[PDB]
Amino acid sequence: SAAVKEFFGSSQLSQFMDQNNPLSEITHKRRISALGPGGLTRERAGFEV
Amino acid sequence: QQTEVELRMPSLLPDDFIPDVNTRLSFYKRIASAKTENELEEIKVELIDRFGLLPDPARTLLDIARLRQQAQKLGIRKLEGNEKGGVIEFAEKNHVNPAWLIGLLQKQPQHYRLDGPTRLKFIQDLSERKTRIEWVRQFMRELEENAI
Amino acid sequence: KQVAVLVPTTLLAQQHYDNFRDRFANWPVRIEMISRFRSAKEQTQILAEVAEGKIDILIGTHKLLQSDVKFKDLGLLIVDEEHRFGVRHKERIKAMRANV
Amino acid sequence: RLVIYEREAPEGTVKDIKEQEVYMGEIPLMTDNGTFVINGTERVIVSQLHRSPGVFFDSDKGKTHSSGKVLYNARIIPYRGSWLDFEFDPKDNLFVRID
Amino acid sequence: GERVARRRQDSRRTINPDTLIRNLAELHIGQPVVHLEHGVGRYAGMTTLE
Amino acid sequence: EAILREILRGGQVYYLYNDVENIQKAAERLAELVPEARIAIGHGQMRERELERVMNDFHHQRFNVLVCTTIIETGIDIPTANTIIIERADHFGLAQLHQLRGRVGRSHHQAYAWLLTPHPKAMTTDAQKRLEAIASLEDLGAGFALATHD
Amino acid sequence: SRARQKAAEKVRDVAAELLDIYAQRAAKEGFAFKHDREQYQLFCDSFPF
RNA sequence: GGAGAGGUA
DNA sequence: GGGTATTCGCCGCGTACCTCTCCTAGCCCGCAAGTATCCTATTCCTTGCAGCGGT
DNA sequence: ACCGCTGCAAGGAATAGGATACTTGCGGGCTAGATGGCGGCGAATACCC
Repeated sequence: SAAVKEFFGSSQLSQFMDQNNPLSEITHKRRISALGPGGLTRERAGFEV
Repeated sequence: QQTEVELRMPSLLPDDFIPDVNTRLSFYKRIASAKTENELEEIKVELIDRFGLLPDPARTLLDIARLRQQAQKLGIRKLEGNEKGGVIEFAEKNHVNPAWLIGLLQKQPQHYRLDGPTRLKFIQDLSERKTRIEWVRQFMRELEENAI
Repeated sequence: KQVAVLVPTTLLAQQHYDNFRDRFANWPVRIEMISRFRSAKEQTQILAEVAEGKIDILIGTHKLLQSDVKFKDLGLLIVDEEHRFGVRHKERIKAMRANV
Repeated sequence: RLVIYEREAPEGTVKDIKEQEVYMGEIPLMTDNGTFVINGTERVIVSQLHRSPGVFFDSDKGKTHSSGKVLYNARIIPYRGSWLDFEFDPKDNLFVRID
Repeated sequence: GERVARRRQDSRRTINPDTLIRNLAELHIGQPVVHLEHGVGRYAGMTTLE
Repeated sequence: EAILREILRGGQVYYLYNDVENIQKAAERLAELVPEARIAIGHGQMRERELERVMNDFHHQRFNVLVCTTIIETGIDIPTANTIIIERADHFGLAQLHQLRGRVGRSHHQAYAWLLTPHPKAMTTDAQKRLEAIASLEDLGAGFALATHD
Repeated sequence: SRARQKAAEKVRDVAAELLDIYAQRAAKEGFAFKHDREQYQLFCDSFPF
């Protein structure tokens, strides 16, 4: 329960929903983030990625 | 001198009752060295005067001392008990009425069984400390009236 | 003065029995061990001898505290490896004989 | 299903075998849409785009040792295990390292 | 002398009466069963396991 | 290697397991790991006329390795035994560990003491502090500094 | 067998018992052993060290 | 008071 | 000695504002392991007696 | 009919198993509290003369 609730509750990819449109929800559920655990950094990413 | 009346319940003077150790110890000496129920009542009144309410451990200690006081005069050398029953270990020359004892044994064979020369086993659901206490009290009271 | 040696296991009981019997092997001193390794018929013989006052060193485990081991004239106690006993075990004999 | 093997019998023999339905963890359920109600607030777990395990031939394009030379390397990246790196020395040697 | 090792087993054949039923294995499903290690349960048939 | 080093020297080995339910498997497994050794089992939960005779045989050099519980934590001498191997020494006190270490030596020989542990990320933190203290004090007379540390 | 329960509350008090044991050992005087010199020297000579 | 996420110029 | 060369470890990397969630470790108690004891069934072993056969 | 033999039976000795009490540890609950940067630069070696 700890290792599941920690991922679902407070992680870098389990993030608060934008909910001011139907469009905003349906496109926030379809992002492809290049960040998070096992991924590159927001401010140490080059010009190519 | 303690013909133990151990019932597997706490019988003592709790620390919150009497804070300092030495006064506790002095009252342990006074109680266990008292030979008359009048003196136990004097000790109880002194306890209530100097410290107020008597907790459950203190009242159990005092009634165990009273039960020992009656048992030393009667002749039970080790009256025991637990949640499931208990063992009466008599003396070499007890003062139980024999015909009355056989009458008890034949009216409740499931609650009185002689196992040895001076061991009498009783089996009772003594789930509550208080109810066990008056059960032992009434058992011993019915014993002493028929003492010979 | 009937030394009483108290050790917290039967292997210590047996080894100290052997060592004491080795050392006191030329004196009129009787040394005896009481534990569960001894039978139930010779334990009562040992207790009868000790209460009589004829065993002068009684090496034993926690059996030495069980209220039926009555010493005639106890004058010395030796608690060996005391860090395995607990306080009640360490004054269970000091209570009976006060000035040992 | 906890088995019990008995000591006296030879290696592998079942004394007893017990079984019960054990509760282990409450896992959040995705709603009818894709949303998770985690503490009363609807969150979304976003799909990630990461480096796949496998083998990766790469090079640093003349940006080391000031020689103006490219040094090709090859990583072996297992899903679970120690990585295995081959690389080229500035003297065209072939060198292996682990972790 | 040699080892006096005679403690192979104790006679557990005692207390075997009609209850044991001589292992006829004609039990029906739901018939209560005592297993002296664990207690009283309800028999629920023959199964195969790995 | 430890058991063979002790057998070739002629001494005896304590191999402390401290679990009676699996001690018969630990000894049977160690007798396959090291076939050169003669191995017996000694604990306080087997019948008296068997433990007494096993511990009597161990004095008279009738076997080298004796897979034992912590019934030998108390001060059994046996001067020829000069190598103790504690199988899983993470759950033992400082007093128990030093007492177990004290069973080897007792004579002019040089005596080793191996305290085998699990993988050090799987031990607890107090086990690490206890083991880094028992391994810190290896001197004659270190039983009082260890006591005033405990 | 109801192991979960914490039984009663100090079925016995040990402060009073230990205090009385200590105060009875420290009240009276123990045995004053008589030491023999040349009868204990033999026992010392039995020590092979 | 601090981390993580997202956003505006 | 002593100059050149390679490597390594620190320092650095935009301003202002807005919204949201999430922030706990240590100690007491009851479990386990070992050891010791008592207590009570329960089997095991040894010796003595009743019935039967040899003379 | 009298003595030797054997099966059986009783009686106590081991033996198991549970309950209780010490030491030590350790986890759970509840409450006080390691493998995706890169450039610059100066210093620390590694080395070759």
